[PDB]
Amino acid sequence: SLDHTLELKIPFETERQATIATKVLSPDPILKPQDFQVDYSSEKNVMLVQFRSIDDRVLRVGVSSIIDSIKTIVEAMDVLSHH
Amino acid sequence: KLPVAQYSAPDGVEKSFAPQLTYLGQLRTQLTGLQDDINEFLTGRMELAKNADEKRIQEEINQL
Repeated sequence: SLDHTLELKIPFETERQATIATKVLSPDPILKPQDFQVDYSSEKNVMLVQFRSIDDRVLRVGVSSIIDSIKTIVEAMDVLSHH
Repeated sequence: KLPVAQYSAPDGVEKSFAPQLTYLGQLRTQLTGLQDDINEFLTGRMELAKNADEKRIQEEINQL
């Protein structure tokens, strides 16, 4: 059962930003679907990412990698937002 | 408001995380803050779980 759970709520400046980030995110984990699952979405300006996993080690590997993608986007919306 | 995370585990543990430069610039760092937090926290749990060989022993004999 996938009972090791972690949600990550990330605030952008606005709903559009949030929305676009989730489109762009497109994850694709190395981890088995049986062992690890992720759900992304956005509500207003917040991005919701919900992880579900077998145990803490799986969780750790999967969550860091995602966070990495996210940052990449925040980095990219940073440079664009300012020109 | 900042980025945040909230953790739950089947053994009754619940954990909450929470940590010029631009808004999103700051956001990006806070996220390495959190990424860290989370990575420390989970290894620490994996460590405590650790702290089997015998099990790997009984099988063998079984087959011998």
